[PDB]
Amino acid sequence: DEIPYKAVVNIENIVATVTLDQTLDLYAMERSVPNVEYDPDQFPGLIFRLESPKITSLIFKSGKMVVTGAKSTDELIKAVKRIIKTLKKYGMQLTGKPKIQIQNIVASANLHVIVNLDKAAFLLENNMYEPEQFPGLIYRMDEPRVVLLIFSSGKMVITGAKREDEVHKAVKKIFDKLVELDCVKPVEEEELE
Amino acid sequence: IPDEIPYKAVVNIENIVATVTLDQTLDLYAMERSVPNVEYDPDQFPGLIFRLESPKITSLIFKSGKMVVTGAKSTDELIKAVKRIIKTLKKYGMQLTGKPKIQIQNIVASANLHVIVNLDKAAFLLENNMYEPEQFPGLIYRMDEPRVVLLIFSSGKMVITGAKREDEVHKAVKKIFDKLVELDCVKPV
Repeated sequence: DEIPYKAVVNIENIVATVTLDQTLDLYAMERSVPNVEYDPDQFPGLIFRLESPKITSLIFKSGKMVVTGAKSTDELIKAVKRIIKTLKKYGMQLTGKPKIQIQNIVASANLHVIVNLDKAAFLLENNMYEPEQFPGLIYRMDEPRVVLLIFSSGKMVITGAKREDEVHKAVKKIFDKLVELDCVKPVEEEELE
Repeated sequence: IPDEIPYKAVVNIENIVATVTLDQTLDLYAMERSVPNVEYDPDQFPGLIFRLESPKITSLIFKSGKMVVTGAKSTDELIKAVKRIIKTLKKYGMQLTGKPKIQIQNIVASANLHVIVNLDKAAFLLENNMYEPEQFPGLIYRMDEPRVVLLIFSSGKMVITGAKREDEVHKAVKKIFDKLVELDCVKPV
């Protein structure tokens, strides 16, 4: 019988960059914007936190802003607009539309099958499976360019992708390779009698 | 005036995975019957499993003559293991052409940086990394030169995988350590 694809992908976090194309005086911004933090002796950027959704924005003197916490593109965009609106309400001006670039997407997946890591470790290429050091199998994938953490339970962590379709491509790819190498057991399905 | 933070990391090789090319196709069914205490069940795994004790070494032998040897924690260890394995393969009938070449496929190492690492700060100052504690407690760094993956914990403990030479392992550790110091992300214990 053929093992059906039942993997479920969940985006855990997106890290993106927003260029405000202008130099910024963070001391001035900290004083102007309420409840933000700026201590250059501890961290070079001004820390702007948004609540529900939980989002953190790190603002650098170069005008580069790093936004972390969003779990979807829509969420990311709303957060950026929310952040920009505030910075505006308290003083900064924008010459043009800031561009948003995704730097990394961290996602999790559930393959819904048990993975034989001991077996996969010697039939897959480019990986680490040293259970006494890390409980999962680490696979450095080239296309797409991501790193995978794969656990015997079928749970996985995918990092390195900049687009959601790359995340999904990597999951289906390792799943298909694991099935091909006969390294998975679909325990959620009934068994041969 | 800040004290200098000298390099004090200690690296330890945890495992080496290597391949040994016996130059010949092999009948694993025959090898399993001839060599005592080995395992071959092609319905479960394509290679014959040959395990050594003291030190614990596992050798996977495929029909192509390719042999994967795992378990050794040093180059010397690796060599002694390969000689022992080939030795008994011969003691039981395998005719060995010439000198089999040995190729390191991966080295897994650990290191103690001996400094406390601020993962939250390094996460946003370094590139190529993941730090999502809910998914994995350490920071994962994909390095290009050498081509290795680093797992870094706030305690200073590290895991290094992907290298094929011991000097690459040391280079990687020194490199990330120097980067962390430059970004002011480490503190003395």
